[PDB]
Amino acid sequence: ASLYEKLGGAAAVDLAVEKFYGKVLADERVNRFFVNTDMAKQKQHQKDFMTYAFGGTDRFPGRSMRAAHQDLVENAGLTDVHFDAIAENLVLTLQELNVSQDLIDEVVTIVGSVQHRNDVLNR
Ligand code: HEB
Repeated sequence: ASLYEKLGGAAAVDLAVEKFYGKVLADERVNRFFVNTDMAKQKQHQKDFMTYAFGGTDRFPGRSMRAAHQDLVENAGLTDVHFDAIAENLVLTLQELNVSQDLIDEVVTIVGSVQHRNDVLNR
């Protein structure tokens, strides 16, 4: 049930991620947050993020997730419209790989979790 088991190829991950990353770069809006973090650790984010999309609940007992994201709401004025932004980009990513909509619809559900979202706003 590992990521590799889903794609069945390592490189597939390099490109899959590279595609998203390249897109996240164009959006200088969300980049405002990646100002403190370096470009090195940044990529790692798009990796663990693009993973949780496929329901990679391997290990995510929150707790730290909140605090980690909390440091943001402290300095950066994070909001909801922000989550919908990065979330959309992902949708356009799967559209480039020529993937049916029905399949892309389920993906939205996974990330459409109310909890994960509530964690961002920290409440
Ligand atoms: C929603 C799918 C989502 C998840 C699951 C997620 C997960 C992480 C994890 C595991 C880290 C690493 C924490 C650590 O290693 O200590 C992480 C770091 C950061 N994240 Fe996110 N994140 C999710 C969603 C978002 C959204 C939306 C963000 C805002 C654009 C966002 C930001 C960040 C940032 C800035 C970091 C780096 C924190 C740091 O330690 O420097 N994440 N995220």
